[PDB]
Amino acid sequence: PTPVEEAQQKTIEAITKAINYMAKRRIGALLTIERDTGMGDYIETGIPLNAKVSSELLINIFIPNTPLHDGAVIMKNNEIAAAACYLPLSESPFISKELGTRHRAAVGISEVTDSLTIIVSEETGGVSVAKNGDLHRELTEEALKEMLEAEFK
Amino acid sequence: PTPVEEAQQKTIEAITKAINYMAKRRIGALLTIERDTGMGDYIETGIPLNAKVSSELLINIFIPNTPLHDGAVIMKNNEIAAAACYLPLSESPFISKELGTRHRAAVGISEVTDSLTIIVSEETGGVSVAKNGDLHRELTEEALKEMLEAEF
Ligand SMILES: O=C1CCc2ccccc2N1
Ligand SMILES: O=C1CCc2ccccc2N1
Ligand SMILES: [Mg+2]
Repeated sequence: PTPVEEAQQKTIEAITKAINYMAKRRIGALLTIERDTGMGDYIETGIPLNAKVSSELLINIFIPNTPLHDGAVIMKNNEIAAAACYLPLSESPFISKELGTRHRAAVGISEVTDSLTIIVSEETGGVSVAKNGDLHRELTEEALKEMLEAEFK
Repeated sequence: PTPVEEAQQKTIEAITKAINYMAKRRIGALLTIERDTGMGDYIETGIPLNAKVSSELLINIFIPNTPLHDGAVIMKNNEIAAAACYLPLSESPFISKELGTRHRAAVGISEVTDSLTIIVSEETGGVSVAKNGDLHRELTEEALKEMLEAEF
């Protein structure tokens, strides 16, 4: 592997480890990975971090009833750009009706960007991904990893 | 004021807001501010963040029973360099016997650096500072802010 490839895999591993912990504890989480469409306008609504990715920091951000847990983490250029960011709520009538604003925010940003958003449900610990206006629900660890690898390829 | 001075004031405001929040809730915390003696050896023992300072991130770091809460946060200027860092434990006999490892780690790093370390006690909520081998306990909000402003 090359340095860039090793860094991308390290980030994927850090994300999957954090998602796994939050799924087990049913910690709600919203993590958007910026791609070609710039999301500076949304990054600026949150608390600036520009931090190195780690599973530890991702977990610490989303602990319930803490300053940073409300809103989205947005990643950009292999860093955590900001936390507690606003994302637009989808008005799509085709999202499962049992899901709340976290999933609607993920779908909403995916309607106006090429980003990939990961959601952990606080009700079930289920893991889903929003891209292109669609929500892919009930993902296994292997399925999330495949989506992250496809996105970065 | 220069941009450097304004940035320093924002970082002091972030630190004091976080310390005040944690003291009221008995959230133990250990926060070392690097000065002219470089702390790279200790930064490298923790989880790298290299993050912009905010009161929110400082609070989130120290929440009990989380990955980042055990060990020291080390700050470099206006960044949180790393969390969950090792610091050496002082053997000074002038550390109150009831105090635990966070206070002994703070005095310990203060004996081999010119850093300023802030400690929040999870037992009492008391705020203390270690500097040059001495621990100063039970600081008021005003006293802590004045110490930080004097440190910059
Ligand atoms: O209030 C709280 C604090 C801690 C926590 C951890 C994991 C899931 C839910 C909670 N709720
Ligand atoms: O992406 C992921 C992360 C790990 C995980 C654990 C348990 C159920 C589903 C998942 N999916
Ligand atoms: Mg006194």
